[PDB]
Amino acid sequence: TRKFGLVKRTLNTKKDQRLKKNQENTRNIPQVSSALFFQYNQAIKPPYQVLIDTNFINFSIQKKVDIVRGMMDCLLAKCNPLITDCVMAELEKLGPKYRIALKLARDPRIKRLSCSHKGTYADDCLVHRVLQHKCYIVATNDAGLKQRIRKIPGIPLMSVGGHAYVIEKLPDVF
Amino acid sequence: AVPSVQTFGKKKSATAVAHVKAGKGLIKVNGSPITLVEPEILRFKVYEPLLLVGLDKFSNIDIRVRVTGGGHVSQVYAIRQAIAKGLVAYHQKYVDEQSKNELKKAFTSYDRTLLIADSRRPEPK
Amino acid sequence: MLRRQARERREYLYRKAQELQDSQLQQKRQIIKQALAQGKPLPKELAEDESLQKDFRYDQSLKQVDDEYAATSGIMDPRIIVTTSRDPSTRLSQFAKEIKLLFPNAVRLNRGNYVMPNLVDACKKSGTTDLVVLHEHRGVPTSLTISHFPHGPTAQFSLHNVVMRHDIINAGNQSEVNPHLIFDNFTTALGKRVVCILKHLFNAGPKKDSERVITFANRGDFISVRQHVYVRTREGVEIAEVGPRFEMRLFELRLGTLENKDADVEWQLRRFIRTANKKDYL
Amino acid sequence: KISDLENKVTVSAICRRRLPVIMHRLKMAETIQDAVKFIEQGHVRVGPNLINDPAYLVTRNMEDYVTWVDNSKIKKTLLRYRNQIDDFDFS
Amino acid sequence: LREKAKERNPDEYYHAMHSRKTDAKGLLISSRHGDEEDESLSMDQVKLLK
RNA sequence: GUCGACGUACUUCAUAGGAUCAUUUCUAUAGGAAUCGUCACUCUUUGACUCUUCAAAAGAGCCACUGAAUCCAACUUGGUUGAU
RNA sequence: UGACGGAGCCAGCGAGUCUAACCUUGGCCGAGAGGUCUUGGUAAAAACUCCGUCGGGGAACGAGGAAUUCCUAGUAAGCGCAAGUCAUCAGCUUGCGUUGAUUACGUCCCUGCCCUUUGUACACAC
RNA sequence: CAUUGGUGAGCAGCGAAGGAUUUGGUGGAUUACUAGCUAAUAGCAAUCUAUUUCAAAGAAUUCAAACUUGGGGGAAUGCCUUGUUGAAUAUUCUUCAAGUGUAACCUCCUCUCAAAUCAGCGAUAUCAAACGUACCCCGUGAAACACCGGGGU
Ligand SMILES: [Zn+2]
Repeated sequence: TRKFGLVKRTLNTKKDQRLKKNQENTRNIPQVSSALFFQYNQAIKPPYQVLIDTNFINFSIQKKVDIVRGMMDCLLAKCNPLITDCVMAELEKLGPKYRIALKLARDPRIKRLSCSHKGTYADDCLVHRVLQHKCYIVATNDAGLKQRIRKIPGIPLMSVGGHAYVIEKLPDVF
Repeated sequence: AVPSVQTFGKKKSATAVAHVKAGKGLIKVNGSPITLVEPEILRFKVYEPLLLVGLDKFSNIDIRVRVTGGGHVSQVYAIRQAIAKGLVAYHQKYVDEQSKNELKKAFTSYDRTLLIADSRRPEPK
Repeated sequence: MLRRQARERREYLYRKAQELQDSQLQQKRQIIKQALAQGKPLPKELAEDESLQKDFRYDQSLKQVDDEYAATSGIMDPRIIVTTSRDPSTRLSQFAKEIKLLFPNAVRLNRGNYVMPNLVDACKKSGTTDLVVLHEHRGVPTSLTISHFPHGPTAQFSLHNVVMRHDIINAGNQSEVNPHLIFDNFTTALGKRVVCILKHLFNAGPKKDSERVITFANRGDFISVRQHVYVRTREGVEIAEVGPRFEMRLFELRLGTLENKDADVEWQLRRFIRTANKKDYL
Repeated sequence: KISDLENKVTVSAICRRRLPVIMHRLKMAETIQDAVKFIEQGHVRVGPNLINDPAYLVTRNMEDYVTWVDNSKIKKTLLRYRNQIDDFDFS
Repeated sequence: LREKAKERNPDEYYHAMHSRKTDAKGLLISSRHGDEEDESLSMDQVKLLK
C-alpha cells in the first residue's frame, strides 16, 4: 500500500528556515507643520537660529567677512548662529590646512548644539534637524545641499557670494 | 446499482444513444415502442438486430434509444446501428463472453454496417 | 495525423515569432562581422554587451522562396485540385476544366454536398499541394482561390474579364506540356508573395525548348494572365493565343487554408480609405 | 541560433521532454506530480505499448502519440464527462 | 474562444470531472443552489422540516 | 540612374558627495554596542507522524484460523402514567 | 412522372441596443413644427410516408432538330432551409442539410497530348 | 411525462437452530522438498577448555594502481610532473626555476518553462428581497373616484 510518485526527501532551499539567506522570514503621513503656510512659514521671527556647514565657514574666510557681524549685514536682524556637533566633527576632520577655520568656528558667540547620531556626515545631520522642526535657517554653500533644501518648503537657505551673504527663501528680505 | 451499457450509432449526421440495461424486455425509441418507427417500409431495417440473432436475447434487457439529426432514412440506419452495438456490448460486460462472439459473428455475416460506422469519407482521384 | 498536422503549425508559429525577436540580433551580428572586417568604431549598446560578445563566437558561421513553400520548393512536384463552388452552371463547369488544363498535375473533382472541412481534411490526408476553387455570377466566373494545404496560405482572387476557351472555335486542344512562365511588374514585397504562391502551381524545371508559355502580367494592379504558344522564325518569335484571358485581382490573403476563416490576415484589400485609389498593391 | 547549443542547452530543457512534464504540457493530468502518479499506476501509453518508467524521454516527433491507455478507468471517466462513452469500445 | 475549440486535445483529464455533469445536448449543467451542501434534503431532514 | 561634396535636421557621448556590507581579526576606519559551560516558563515560526477534504487512481493478489466494529433479523429492558 | 384536402414525423449552418415598406380619405389638439387617432388601396424545412376524393392552348405553345459541351459515389440528379462577411453577386451569389442512383473503373484500336530510343545503376536475370 | 439522481417507508421472491458490509493479527503458499552448529575426511548438539600450541608452507612489477572527473575560462598559495641549487656515502633530504600540468582551489554556466495553479477583476446566467405599473381588498379617519398607511393578484 505504498504511495505513488515517491521521491527521495531532500532539502528545500526556497522554503526552509535553517538557511542563512532565508532566515529573514501602520502607515505614516507626516503632518505639514502647524507653523507652515503654503510656502510662507509664518513663525520665523527675529532672532533667528541658523545652522552652518563646513563649506559656509570655508568660503567665509576667502570672502573676508565675520560670521556673526557679517550675517547681520545680509539678514538685517539679530541672529544666533549655531554649529552642530556633526559639523564641528567635520571641521576637525578637514585637518591641518583648514585649522584657521577651526579656530573661527569655536567662538563663544557661535553656539553649539549636540546631536544624537552615529556618524560624522553633517550634510544629512542638518536636513534632519530641519524637517522635524522648520524653525532653523540653513547656511550652506554646498551645491547638493542647496538642492536638498530647495525642495523642502519654507526653509530660508543662506549662501555666501561675492562680498556678503545672500538669503533665498525668506519672504521678509527687507 | 443498475447495470447499464451505453453505445452509439451514427449515420449521415444522426446520432443514436442506446442505453441498454437489465430489465423486462421493452424496447423504446424516443419514448415510443419500436413498432412505431416512421418510414414504415424501413421498419424491417431496424428489426434486423432483433431478428438476426433471435428475439430471445432481448427478454431480460431494456433498449432505450433516442435519436437526433439525420433524415427519415438516415435515422433508421442509426437505430439499427446502436441496437446492434448496444446488444453486443452488454454480453461482453454483464453476460457471457461466448454470447458476444456468437453475436459479433452473426451481425458480421449479415451486414457489417450494424457494427462499425461505414464512413464515406471523400476520395480525390 | 490530425494532431500532428495541428502541432506543426504551432511550432512553425513559434519558430516564426522567434525570428522577429531574433531579427534584431540578426541585424547586430552584421555590425560585428563588418567591424571585424573593415572599420574600427562600434556602437554603444553593442559595446556594453558581454552577452552578445560571447554569443558571436558561435554565431560567426551563418548565412529566396517563401517559408511555407521552402521544404518542397524544387524537390517534389505539386498535385493540385480544381473544384467548383456548389451546383455549378454548365458554363463554369467548363471553365474549371480550362483551369484544370492550364496547370499540369490538375484533376477536376465536381463538388456537391461536400463541406469545406471534409474536402480540406480529406485532401491533407491524401496529400495535395493546394486547392483551386472557383465561383461565378450567372455563368461568368468571378472569383478564384488558391490555398496551399500543409497549413499554408490562401489567396482569394477576383477575376473580371474572362473569355472561356469553349466560346471561340474548335481549333483543337492544348499542348498540356510543362510551361515556361512570365512574371512582369512585381516589385512590391506583397507582389513577391503573389509570385511565390502562384509559381509553385507548376511542375518544376521546364525544358529549355518547351513550346507554350504562360504570362502573368501586372499592369495597373490587375494581374493579367494569358496563355500562349510560341514558335521561333528565322528572325522573330511569332506567337498565338490559346486558352483563357483573365484579368485577376487578389483581395485577401490568409495564412491558413480556405477552411479556417479565422486565420491571420497577411493582406486584405481595403476599399474604404481616403487614399485607397492612390497606392499600388494596396 | 547556433549559440543556443551552448546557452540554451540546459538540464531543465532536457528535463521537460520528460514524459510527466509532457503529460502536464498536453493537459492530460492536472499537475506534474499527478502525472507521475498516473504513469506509475499504468494509465499512459505510446502507440502500442504502455510506458511505465516515469522518466521516459519523448521525441518531439513521438510527442504526437501519447494517449491514455485504452479501456482504462481514467479514459473511461473522461468520456463520461462529455457524455460520450461507447462500451462497444469498452471505453 | 473559438480558437480553444480547435485545440481541445481530447485526452485531457482534470480531477473535477466527477462533480460536474453534462446535459445530453452537450453543454454542462451547474446547480442553482451552487453549494456542496444544498443538494437535496434527506428524509430525516424533511421529517424535521415538515 | 546611383554615389559623393556642401547646407540643413535629429540621436548619442562626462559625472560627483557619503554611508554600510564585503578577508574564519582586520576593506584601512580608532568618534563603533557585542569575550559568561543554561536551569525553568510563556509565545511565535518550520518540519515530520496518523487520519483526511477539492478527488480521484492503483492494490505483492489467493487460501486457512482467530479477534473486533458497524447494519438489519431476533430477544430483553425502559416507553403514551410520554421513547425520539 | 396527376389534381386537391387533412393527419404523421425528419434536419443542418445562422443571433452587432441590431431586422426593415409605400400611397390615401377623415377627426382632434397645437401659434407652428408636428402630435395623436381614423380610413381604403398596392407591393411582399421541403421532398417523404399514410388516409380521403377525382380520371389541345388562350398568336407563341403537347418534353425540344442537326450539331454541341460537361460527367464516375455520398458523384449525377431531385428538394428546401439559411446567411450577404472591404473584391464579386441581389435579374443573384456562396454556404448547409436532406433523399441519392445507372454505367464504366478497362484499352491505346481512333483523336490528341507526352516521353524514350548509352541499361549505366551494382547483383542475378533478360 | 423521463430520471441512467439522493434519502426512506413497504411487498412478491430467495430463505435448515440467522444475514450483509468493513477491518486487526498469525499461519501455509507465492520457483523443484537431501536436516542445525563449528576451528568440518571429524567433533558437538549439556561446551570446547587445563592438547590449541609447535613444526611446515607462505613476501614480483627490486616502491604497477583514480579504466571512475558535469562544461567553459584561471590556478596566487597548494599538489603533480620535469629541470635545477645545496648537503649525507646511485638514492634520501633541501633550495630555486618551469610546465596550452591539474579530479585541490577561484570564477561564469549547468535556474527563470512554446508551462500550470491560487488571488484580484468579472460576463452569458441564477435565487431571493425591495422598488416601479395596472387591478380589486383592509385599517386609520367624520370624510375626499382620499392627495394617509397596509395587504393581495
Ligand atoms: Zn548630527
